[PDB]
Amino acid sequence: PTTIEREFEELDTQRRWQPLYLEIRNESHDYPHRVAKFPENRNRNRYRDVSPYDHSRVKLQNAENDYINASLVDIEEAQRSYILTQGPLPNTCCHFWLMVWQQKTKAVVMLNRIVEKESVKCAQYWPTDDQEMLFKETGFSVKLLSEDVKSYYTVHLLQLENINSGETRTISHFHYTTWPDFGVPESPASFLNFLFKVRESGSLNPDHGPAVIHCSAGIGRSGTFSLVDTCLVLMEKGDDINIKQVLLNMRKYRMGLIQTPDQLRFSYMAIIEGAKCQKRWKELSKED
Ligand SMILES: O=C(O)COc1c(C(=O)O)sc(-c2cccc(NC3CCN(S(=O)(=O)Cc4ccccc4)CC3)c2)c1Br
Repeated sequence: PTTIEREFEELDTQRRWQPLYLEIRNESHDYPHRVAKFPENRNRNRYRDVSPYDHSRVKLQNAENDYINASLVDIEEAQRSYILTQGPLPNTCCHFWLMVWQQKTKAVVMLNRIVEKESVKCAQYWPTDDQEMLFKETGFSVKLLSEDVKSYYTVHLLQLENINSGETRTISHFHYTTWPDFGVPESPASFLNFLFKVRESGSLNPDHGPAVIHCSAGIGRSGTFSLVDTCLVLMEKGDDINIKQVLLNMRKYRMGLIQTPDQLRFSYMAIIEGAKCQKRWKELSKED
């Protein structure tokens, strides 16, 4: 048994999952988020209590208002960087794609549905048919090139076009459609099969900008996705990681990563199961 599997069992048999989560909540460093609280930025925030820190927020270069609810999560020991953002609002979809272009982002990971429990969690920021989606405020257009519908997720091939310079770029849109809000995936196998499909696409490689991970608020399910992938990269280096400390370090870049104790427990399960690294996952996932 590994040092992660022994801690997992002790946390399970002793029922210490919620106190561990409360420890992470209390040990979380608070940082200034003044730009997010400006009066001009009220219509750019989906939730009042979810704001990006000033020191790590992503800036929209050369725009009149450079604010977007997006945080750059840097893990130097892992050579990995993610942009965790909220589900775009109808008026910030143009800022979302300007950010994707400026940061040279290759992949967009979506872990939420457009509609969840009688509420819209994210605007339809990519086209569903062959019609062009225009974003004139930032001068961008998005076309749906191809889509691959699996059982519990869909991969869209999107063409992001700079309508001013004519330059186009292909974007891989991974849409996890069966991850409930404030909940966990069906199994560690279905999540790891999705995470490794993102890895196998080369869109997390250093030849690209940071991938954009987003759900509804960009801290709950997005934090669970980011913590597992970061830990799986750190353990490949040969480090005996402390999952609690890796999460608290990530929480210095964006507040409230991982929202429920069950999401934290699932992170331990996915890290333990993913540590053994796959074809088994694809079959257990039942994506076909
Ligand atoms: O993806 C999911 O699973 C769920 O996604 C979701 C939502 C959805 O999908 O509908 S809503 C939502 C939400 C909206 C407002 C406030 C809070 N909760 C607050 C609680 C307090 N925290 S915090 O980070 O603990 C505040 C803090 C900052 C720094 C230091 C200490 C505390 C912010 C979020 C959560 C989250 Br999350």
